Amino acid sequence: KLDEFLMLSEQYKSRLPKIRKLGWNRFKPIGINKTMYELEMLRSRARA
Amino acid sequence: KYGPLGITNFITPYDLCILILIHAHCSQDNGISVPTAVFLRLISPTRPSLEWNPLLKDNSNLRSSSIVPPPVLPILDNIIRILLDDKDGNKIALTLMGYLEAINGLDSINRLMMDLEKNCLVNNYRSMKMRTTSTRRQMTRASFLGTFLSTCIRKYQIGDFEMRETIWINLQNFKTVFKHTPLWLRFKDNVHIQKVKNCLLANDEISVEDQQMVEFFQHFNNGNDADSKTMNEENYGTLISIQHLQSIVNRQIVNWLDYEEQSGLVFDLLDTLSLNDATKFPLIFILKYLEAIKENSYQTALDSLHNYFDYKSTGNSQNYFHISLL
Amino acid sequence: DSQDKIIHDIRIQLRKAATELSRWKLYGSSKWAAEALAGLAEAIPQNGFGLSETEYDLYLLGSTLFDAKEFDRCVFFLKDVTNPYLKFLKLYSKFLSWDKKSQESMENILTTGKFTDQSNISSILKEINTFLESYEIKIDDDEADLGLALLYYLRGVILKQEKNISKAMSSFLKSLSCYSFNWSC
Amino acid sequence: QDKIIHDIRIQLRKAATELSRWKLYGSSKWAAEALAGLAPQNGFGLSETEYDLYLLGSTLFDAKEFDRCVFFLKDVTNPYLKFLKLYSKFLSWDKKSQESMENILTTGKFTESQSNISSILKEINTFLESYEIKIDDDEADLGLALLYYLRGVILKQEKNISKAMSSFLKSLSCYSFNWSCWLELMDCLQKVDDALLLNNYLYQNFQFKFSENLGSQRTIEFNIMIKFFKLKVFEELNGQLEDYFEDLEFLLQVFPNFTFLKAYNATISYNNLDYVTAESRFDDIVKQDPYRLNDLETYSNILYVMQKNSKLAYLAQFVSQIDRFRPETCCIIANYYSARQEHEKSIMYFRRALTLDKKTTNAWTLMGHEFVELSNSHAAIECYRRAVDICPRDFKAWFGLGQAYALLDMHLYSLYYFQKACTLKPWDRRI
Amino acid sequence: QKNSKLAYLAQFVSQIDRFRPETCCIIANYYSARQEHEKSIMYFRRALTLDKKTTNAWTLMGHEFVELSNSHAAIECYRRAVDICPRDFKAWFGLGQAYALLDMHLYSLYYFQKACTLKPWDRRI
Amino acid sequence: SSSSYRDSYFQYRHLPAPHHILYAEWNQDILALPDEVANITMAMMTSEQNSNRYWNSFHDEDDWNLFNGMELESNGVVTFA
Amino acid sequence: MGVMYFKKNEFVKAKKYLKKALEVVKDLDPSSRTTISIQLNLGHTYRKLNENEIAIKCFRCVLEKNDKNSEIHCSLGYLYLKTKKLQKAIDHLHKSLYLKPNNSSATALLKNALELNVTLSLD
Amino acid sequence: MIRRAPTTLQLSHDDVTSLIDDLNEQKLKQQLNIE
Repeated sequence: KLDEFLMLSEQYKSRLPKIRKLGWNRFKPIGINKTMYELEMLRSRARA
Repeated sequence: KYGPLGITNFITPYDLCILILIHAHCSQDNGISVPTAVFLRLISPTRPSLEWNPLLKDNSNLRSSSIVPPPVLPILDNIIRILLDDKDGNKIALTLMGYLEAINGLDSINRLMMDLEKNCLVNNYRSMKMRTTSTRRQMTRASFLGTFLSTCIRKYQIGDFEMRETIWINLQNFKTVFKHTPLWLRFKDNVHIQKVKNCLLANDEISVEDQQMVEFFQHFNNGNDADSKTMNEENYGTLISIQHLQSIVNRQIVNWLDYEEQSGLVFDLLDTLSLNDATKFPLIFILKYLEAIKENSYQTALDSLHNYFDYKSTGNSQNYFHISLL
Repeated sequence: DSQDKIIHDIRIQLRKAATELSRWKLYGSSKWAAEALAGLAEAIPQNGFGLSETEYDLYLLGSTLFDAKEFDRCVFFLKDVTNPYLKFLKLYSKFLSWDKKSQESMENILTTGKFTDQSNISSILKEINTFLESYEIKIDDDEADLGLALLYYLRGVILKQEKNISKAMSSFLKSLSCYSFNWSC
Repeated sequence: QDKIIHDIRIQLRKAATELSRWKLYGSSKWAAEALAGLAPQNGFGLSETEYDLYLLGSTLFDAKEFDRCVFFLKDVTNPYLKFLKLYSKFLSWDKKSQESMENILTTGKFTESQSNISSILKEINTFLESYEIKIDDDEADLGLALLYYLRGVILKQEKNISKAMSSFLKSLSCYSFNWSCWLELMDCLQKVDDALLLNNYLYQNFQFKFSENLGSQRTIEFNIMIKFFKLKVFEELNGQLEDYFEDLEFLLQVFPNFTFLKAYNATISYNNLDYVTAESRFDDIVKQDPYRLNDLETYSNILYVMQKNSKLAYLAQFVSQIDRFRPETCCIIANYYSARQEHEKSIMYFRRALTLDKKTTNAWTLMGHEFVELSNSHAAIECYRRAVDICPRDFKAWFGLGQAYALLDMHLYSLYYFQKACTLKPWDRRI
Repeated sequence: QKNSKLAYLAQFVSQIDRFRPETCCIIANYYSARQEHEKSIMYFRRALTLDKKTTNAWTLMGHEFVELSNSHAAIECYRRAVDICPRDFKAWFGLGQAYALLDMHLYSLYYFQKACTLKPWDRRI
Repeated sequence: SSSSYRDSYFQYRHLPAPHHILYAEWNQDILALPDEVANITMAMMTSEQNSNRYWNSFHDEDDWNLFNGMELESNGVVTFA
Repeated sequence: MGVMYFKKNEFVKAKKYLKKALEVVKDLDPSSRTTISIQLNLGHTYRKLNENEIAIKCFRCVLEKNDKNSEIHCSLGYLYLKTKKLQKAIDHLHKSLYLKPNNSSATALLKNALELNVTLSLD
Repeated sequence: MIRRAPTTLQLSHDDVTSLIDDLNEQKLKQQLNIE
């Protein structure tokens, strides 16, 4: 039997980072042709 | 103590009552330690899952080797009668009485949630011994109360502001129900309530300006009845989780099959379900089925029996058709 | 001959039926009334209300705050009015405030009803009974206005939602007897 | 006062009823509410064969069946019954007119275009050109003003602000005492030097149609809401004030216990950053009209700076108790979550409130700030941009882009955004 | 039958508005004819939420589970329909079949018997 | 301020139920176009042949025979099979 | 024929024939890709002829006829950049980049506008 | 019979780059006069 509380708890855990993860990938500002997903990629390579 | 019954996946007014007691026990400022028997009667019904097949198995594991007290209904009248019995139980009962009077708002409710998670609850015992500078008792996650409080905290961060508004509306409804009771009159004045209430109300940061209109927001919302009350949706009188409801009915059917119970109270609340909880809680149908056999009703029993096997089979992913026919 | 005379009777009445019902901000019958007149077979405005200029000012405040979805605010300003025409508007604002609130409260709830098959609603019912006794007609009289007939409609519908059948039916008959052509009734 | 206040009562009774009659909820609500603060004339040009269509049109609009109204009034030659169809036809388009990029943030789902209003504007132009009596001379009446007003707002949709002003002022000349008309005129400024130029136009070039209006109202300076026009313009942007204090006092003597004035008067204190006096002015309004919810988000905004979380939580409880789905309610609740450092959830309630109006007060900007604390720095800058497009007069919207681009390596874009906000509010020391 | 016409109606009706109880039942029918069940099942639940009085969508939602080879989910969908109003011949018949498709022939006999009383004058039942 | 006094756009009171905004995603749903998308359900180049056959069914026998393998080149010279 | 004479860099007969075309079609074709195209081409010919004055007005009337177009905005920004009105062209550039994603030439023009704004010190 | 979109041309890359270069000329020479 599927626990309605437990399943809906996982749903909240899934949707919560989704708001923070909004800006990744597709979003592109004006004046910058590269998205912030690879801003942290090159930033990771910067120190390493 | 009667009222409309509804299944809630949120903080029931009953859940905070345990939260009130655990706060007093851990704070150790008042030197009041709640007896272990009190906790085992309150938290244990909330513990998840017991399961019970209709027939083909009778009390295979449901029977407790040691006789247990009946689970407690979610009315402030019934909870106090547990604590009140002791000669010094008035001290324990008043501690819950003062706290429920101290919490006059939703922000105050949030104050209790924040206090427990930051300081009281502790991830593991390895950090327990390094927290010897704590003036309050600390609890491990794996403990009996620790696993309970973790679910309650998880059950608090899960909903939106709509969830917390329903929390405070029902508790005041839950609280004011006890006010119109003979037991409250015996505790109209107890001087110790003011002492314990003022212990937590301190550091309010304002006593001259905000409190005149702080009262106004509550009083206007509350039913002063001076004018027509602000119109709001009908609100349930009692909120119970699935697990707590499971423990009461399982105890009732076992007790019926062969510390005093309340048959009248349990039966009336179970009759006011909104027809969606019955789908989420199929065992309500069979509770009629056992009752139907008692008066030897043929047609009534069959509809309930068929009903119980329509809802149970779908929820359980395993095939249960081979069990329904026999 | 006589059919044409009937035709001549219906448009004027349906002009009246759609006028007050839309003027009193209930759309269950107002929408149907204009629909009926539109499909009627081919063959100066009419208006009247016994309102004083002092209280008629509250009507504009009451009427415009109604369709602006601020039902609760309308009740507060229209609390002290005594005219039966306005008294309906306050309680209708009061009733729909609960109906709209109840819809918001339950959206995850698909099944509606009680398994065995109030106090806030019972609050609305008392003003109806209290006001009805105080007013100096109390139906069963030739001089019975539309507003009092319209008041009985709210009393009937508020009785039905409490599952007090066999009393709302009588109230509905009294309302229809004083004023027919009310589809929502 | 004397007969001046009495003459206002009669004409305001008009503007309360015909505006409510021809389905202008916003304008009529202010006027009707103004009767209560202030200390059945019926008439229209319609025929019996055409009068049924108005009842047919009005009651379907109230039942919110928007699209059916257009079909049932397909061929109407009445001067102003045509307005209700095109007004309904306009909103029927608007509800499905959501820009793709704004919609992504508006919902988070992350998944014929505009030619309709092009036809609507042409339809209005053809009707007025072929209509019997134009706006010139003492002709025209109340209905013709609505057509020009409907024409003006459509022009603003295509960013035709220059012609939008001419249309709106033309409409106000024919019929005054219409509040919804002046609100659209506010968004047409987006500048400071034009306000005095428009002020010069009202004082010299502009003239009223005395035929429709009552006595002592054709004159610009005896008019009471021209003061309301002056109050609104000098609070959105200060600039240089002309007779602002003197005219404010006269309007305060009239209209006793008028909640909108007190809210505007109190809002002035917040714009002056006098927080202690602002709360006292806000508090008196709450006692007088507990069920008034408009501009209560400003009350939440002031409490946010003082961080009186205990009072704010009760404020959120009181507002949400009586209504749970108005834009200011979700905005106040969302503002509450900022106080609890739960910036990640405050987005959801700002998201809900934004969908309610999608043209709000500075709620787009408050949406943007919560992303900054999350370090997205890319949703916020796009979110900040939408506030610029809707209201280019918002200081916080321009400042948000400049502050965010300051964190970004490219500081070149920050100069332009800061320069525009510099002109808007030169008085700020920080900018 | 005539899917081209239904596809025309579904596109046309959805263009007016998607908030009426009906507009969410027309499209689901169009989506059911195309053997796209995981999507058609969605609109029936949607069509009922706007107005809970439309109990006719309960039986259709139950049917749309049977074609998905999901008998467990179907049983509840039919069972709610009779609990809204016991005098539903459609709900009883749809619930009786779901057991008849499985081997539980006698267990479905009661449901068929109940449906008999609703419309006795039918050859099919 | 002034928020609800302007009425120049779709507002929260223009739709009948204010709580319909909770869902607010059904507007952004692309309804399946009438004919050829029905071919993707079976699959879960072929769809275009299916639509071609469907529109090809409206021929007479002799007319279909003539067009059975018919190919038309760009300069207008015609090949008959 | 006008686009033909614009391609050969004659810039005179193209303008003459295009003006003849518009004066033929003054009354009719108010919208629908004919008046917009002809007026945009005449403005484009004027920009090439350095007669920017009539070009600003013609591009402005095309813009008020139809707002959603990246090319018209980019060309208007180019026209303003020919003169010194950077405050009124950068907004057009930003809106043009808002309408269409890449607009590489528009990006270059906007960047140069930033260096211009940086260099200048207007009050 | 249907007409497609008539041929229209926009600012090329060569001319816009030439204008960019010119803009750099008159943004390079004037500060020499200032200095």
